Amino acid sequence: NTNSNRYEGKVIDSAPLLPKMDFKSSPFRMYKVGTEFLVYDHNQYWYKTYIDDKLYYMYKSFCDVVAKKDAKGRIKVRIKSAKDLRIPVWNNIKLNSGKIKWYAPNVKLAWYNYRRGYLELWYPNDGWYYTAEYFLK
Repeated sequence: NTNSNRYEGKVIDSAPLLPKMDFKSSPFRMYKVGTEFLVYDHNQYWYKTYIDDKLYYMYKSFCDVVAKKDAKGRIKVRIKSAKDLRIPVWNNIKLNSGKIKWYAPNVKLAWYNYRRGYLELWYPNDGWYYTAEYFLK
């Protein structure tokens, strides 16, 4: 009777390098806390960088600015440490805006993976909340 789709884990200590400005996309890489890399300023929320002549995006609130821009305009950023990193959990399956619960890494959570493309977290007072499949392990 054991629920094979029910999992018990914790919040990851990495930030996704997404191919699009969408958390529901498959990340190209997962950047551990404290990882340093160069990005450009794309818009209000997202950074951008080029790998193999391909554009990947990174959420700004996951990074720390540690240096001034270079001659190319690249910002040397660093993924926030586990003390400061905050991982989102949306109230909608679209994983965009709405209500968001922000979790620090290593915080224990129980979710459900029913192949919907996202994780499902039940809250006794708030109902169903969702996050990305890579955010909880």
